[PDB]
Amino acid sequence: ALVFFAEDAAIIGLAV
Amino acid sequence: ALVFFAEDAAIIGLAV
Amino acid sequence: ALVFFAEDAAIIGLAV
Amino acid sequence: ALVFFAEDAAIIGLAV
Amino acid sequence: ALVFFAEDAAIIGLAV
Amino acid sequence: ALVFFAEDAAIIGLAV
Amino acid sequence: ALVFFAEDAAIIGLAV
Amino acid sequence: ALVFFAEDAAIIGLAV
Amino acid sequence: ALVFFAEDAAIIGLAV
Amino acid sequence: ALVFFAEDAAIIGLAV
Amino acid sequence: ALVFFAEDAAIIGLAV
Amino acid sequence: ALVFFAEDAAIIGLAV
Repeated sequence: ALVFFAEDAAIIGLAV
Repeated sequence: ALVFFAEDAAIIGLAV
Repeated sequence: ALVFFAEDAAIIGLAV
Repeated sequence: ALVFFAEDAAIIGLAV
Repeated sequence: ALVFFAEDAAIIGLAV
Repeated sequence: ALVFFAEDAAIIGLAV
Repeated sequence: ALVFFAEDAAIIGLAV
Repeated sequence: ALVFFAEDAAIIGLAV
Repeated sequence: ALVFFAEDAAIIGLAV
Repeated sequence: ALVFFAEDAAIIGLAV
Repeated sequence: ALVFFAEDAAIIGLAV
Repeated sequence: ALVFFAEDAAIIGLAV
């Protein structure tokens, strides 16, 4: 899987 | 904008 | 306290 | 949006 | 000085 | 190129 | 609280 | 799961 | 060894 | 190559 | 020792 | 200047 970040502001890590 | 982290514990990134 | 990350995927920091 | 890095070497963050 | 990030998107570190 | 992480768990950086 | 870094050089995290 | 790093030196992320 | 952070606030890395 | 950061303040990653 | 990253692409931490 | 980390274990950032 790839890992990086996502912003909604809050920013979290995301694993896909 | 500035970016850094916020703690509530959970810690997230924050963009202001 | 220790600080590191937790995955549920979303990944956040955690402080214990 | 997704956040990660870009290399040109200089490396910066990028938000898409 | 404080250190954190700045977004213009490109994201860099900033020292103030 | 883009830079981010890959998980196999071991997690490394990856440059594409 | 906010979290980011402080430089004196040594650089540490700081929680405010 | 928890995420943090492991050193053998090479240092990688580890997910447990 | 494991690597992660410790908070006393100042935050440093720690290797165990 | 080695990777780390460079400060000019703006801070970027650098790959050598 | 110094700590930073090394790229071969895979990127890992390195301690010297 | 270059920025990276130093380990003594405690790990801090260092700016040279």
